[PDB]
Order: sequence, then structure tokens, then C-alpha cells
Amino acid sequence: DKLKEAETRAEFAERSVTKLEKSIDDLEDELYAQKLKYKAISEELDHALNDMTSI
Amino acid sequence: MDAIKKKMQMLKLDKENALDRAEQAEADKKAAEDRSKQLEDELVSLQKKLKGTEDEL
Repeated sequence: DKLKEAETRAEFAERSVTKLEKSIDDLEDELYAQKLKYKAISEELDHALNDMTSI
Repeated sequence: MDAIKKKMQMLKLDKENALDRAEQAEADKKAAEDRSKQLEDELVSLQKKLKGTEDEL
């Protein structure tokens, strides 16, 4: 009857929602890791500039 | 980064060693030339003493 066209999409939604949440979480994690790496590169360059700074 | 710092440190070790050697050589030159000029002055005084001895002779 009228229940099945709703149940099908309802179950379509759950796994898609979980997969989207997992993907966005993992992408955010990668983004933060890259941010830390970039800050580290800036730190290395600035530490070199600050240590040498003519001697 | 990483290798750049080590390369700079090598370039600085060369700096210190070369500068120290230059300074030490300069001190050596000063000492040696002072030695030579004092010896020359001693030679001059000996010439004058020889002249006085020649006069008394």
C-alpha cells in the first residue's frame, strides 16, 4: 500500500546520511592534519630566519 | 627546514676555522716581524760599537 514507497526512501536515507557524516568527518581530519603540517613548515622557516638573523 | 640548517652549520664551521686561522697567522706575522726588527737594531748597535773600537784602534 502507501507505506512501502515511504519505507524504501526512509531506509535509503539512513546509510546515505551515515556515509556522508563519515566522509565529512574524515575530510575534516585530513584538513586539520594538513593545517598542522603547513604551520610546521612555517615554523621551520621562521625558526631558521630567527636563529640565523646574521651572526 | 632540515638539511638547510645543517648546511648552514657547515658553512659556519668553515667560517670559524678560516677566521681563527687568519687571526693566528696575523699574530704570527706581528711576532716574527718584531723579532726581525729587534735583531736588526742589535746589528746596528754592533756596527756602532765596531766603529768605536776602530776609532780607539
